[PDB]
Amino acid sequence: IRMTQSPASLSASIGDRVTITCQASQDINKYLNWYQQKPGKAPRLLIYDASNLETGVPSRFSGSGSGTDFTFTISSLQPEDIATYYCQQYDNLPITFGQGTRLEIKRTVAAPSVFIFPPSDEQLKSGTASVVCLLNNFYPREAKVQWKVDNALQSGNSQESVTEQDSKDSTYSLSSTLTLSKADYEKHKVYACEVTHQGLSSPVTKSFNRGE
Amino acid sequence: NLCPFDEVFNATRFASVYAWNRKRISNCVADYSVLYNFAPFFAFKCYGVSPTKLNDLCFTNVYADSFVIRGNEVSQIAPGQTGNIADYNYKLPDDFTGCVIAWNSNKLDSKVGGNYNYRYRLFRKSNLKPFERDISTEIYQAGNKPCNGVAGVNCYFPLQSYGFRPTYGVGHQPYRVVVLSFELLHAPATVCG
Amino acid sequence: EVQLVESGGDLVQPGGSLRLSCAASGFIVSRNYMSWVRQAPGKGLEWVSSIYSGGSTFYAGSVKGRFTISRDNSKNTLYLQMNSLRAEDTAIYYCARDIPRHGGDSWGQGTLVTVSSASTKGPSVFPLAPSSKSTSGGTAALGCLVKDYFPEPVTVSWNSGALTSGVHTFPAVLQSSGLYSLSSVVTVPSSSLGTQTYICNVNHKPSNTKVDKKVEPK
Repeated sequence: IRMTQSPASLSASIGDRVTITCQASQDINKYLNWYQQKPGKAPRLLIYDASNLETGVPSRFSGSGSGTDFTFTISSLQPEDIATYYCQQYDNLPITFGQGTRLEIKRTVAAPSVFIFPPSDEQLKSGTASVVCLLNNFYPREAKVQWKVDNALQSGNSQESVTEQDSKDSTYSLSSTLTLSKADYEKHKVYACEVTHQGLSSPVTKSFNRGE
Repeated sequence: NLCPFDEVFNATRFASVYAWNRKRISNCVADYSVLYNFAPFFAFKCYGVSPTKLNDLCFTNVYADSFVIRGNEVSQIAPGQTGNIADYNYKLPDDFTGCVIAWNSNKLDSKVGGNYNYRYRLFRKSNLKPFERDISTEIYQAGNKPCNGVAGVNCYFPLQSYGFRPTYGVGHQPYRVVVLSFELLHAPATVCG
Repeated sequence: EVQLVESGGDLVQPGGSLRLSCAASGFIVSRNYMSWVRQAPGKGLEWVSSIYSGGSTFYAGSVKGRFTISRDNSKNTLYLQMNSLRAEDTAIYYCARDIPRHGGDSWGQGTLVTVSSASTKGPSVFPLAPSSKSTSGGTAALGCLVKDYFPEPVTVSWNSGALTSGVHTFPAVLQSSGLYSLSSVVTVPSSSLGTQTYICNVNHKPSNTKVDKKVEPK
């Protein structure tokens, strides 16, 4: 079955009413289960048969449907509700899941704390360097990050990794990895990592000395 | 004397799959032309005998079994199919000379509430041996506890209803099935054509 | 508790044969419906195989004749014999018991299969010693960097698991060299810097690499 879930980026504030819609290509009657997969941890079964919530669940999740189109509802959006929910049909032999609807939480902005680490002496003497500038507790995952090489625009040499949204404080962490070899490290001594956040403030300037 | 093909193909109720109602047609001229009259058989699907020849042949008895299985499962009541219906509820033998016949009995067996009187066996420890008939209410567990026959964790009622209801699609609609078989033994044949 | 340690597999060349094993707490494997889902990294879960309560086996189209399923009465251990593998089977495999209609479930934590051609190479552990520019009156941060490890997974522990507050492990990202990297940082008060000793522990299960690095502010 060509299972279809229509909301993939849906973001509501604390304590709101949202709805997920899983749609099928035939009559699956009522045999469609709703799953909840937290990051890393194994999926949980929330509404079996499309009309029965399993005991022990909190009592906010409700679902109702029949034949092709099914809907999933969330009655109270507690902060510890961030996950990806899947719809499964378990009686047609080609059991096909759905795409998932990654749910997130929305809140005000926060002032980020920026730290940067210098390369260690052992790695520098072993012919390679690693420069990492760290960004923590910022909103959102999307931000303007740039690098400056000889006062020229730099691209194709940077990488970033964003930590998954925290369940209780809803903060983000970012890291940028830069790698160079001994010949290029020994000839170039100014490096800077500058990021502009949504909160209007003075741009962050990071400076470090080699001796200390 | 003609064989009584009318209380088999017309009845006001048919056996549910767990009780599959076998019967015997014997000592009568049987022209398998009385049927082909009212069943737009979804799947007449005869195997090996073909329609015209059996007007001609003669055998000791013809065994007609009747069930009610929903549309998606009508494929399973055939030779060599595996699934809940053909493994826990009725098993056609690997070799067969017979004609499964199914008609969409939507009007008679559909209750808007549901007709909870048609049921199938969800779980059994082993696949049914060919043509076996099995009727029981015994709890099926997952845990080691005997469970004393209650509805509880690792305790379930094995039969489950088909919940047939009119506003349902073609897949979930009653489909009465009549599996005619042809038995030939060393005794003199009595059911000719 | 229905808790499953379905833990078997780590990786082989293309064309190899791996053997998974599942396991079982309240029930017996041969009495209840069970199946094996397959979650590719960053993709929707897909259904590979399923067993019934009487031995019926059903497979998926992409695994017709390469995969096998098999049920073990003696020790639970629902077995799935992966054969005729390839370079696109890399996915996390979860053991799963499905009671069909009355509703309960077990999906066990699941195991990672990354089957490829490259060779296993140990992680490169580097010290993030905190710089002297940290805030005197604020809260300082320091962490442990692990570079060029293969394959997944890698776990970073601090103070042998005694410290969970402020732990931020960044997800692995693929470098140009085909080797993975991650960065782990923690936030701790500066008062415990000179009096509590912080040590990072990188873990590599496939190669049994046990590297412990002690970190001190400079």
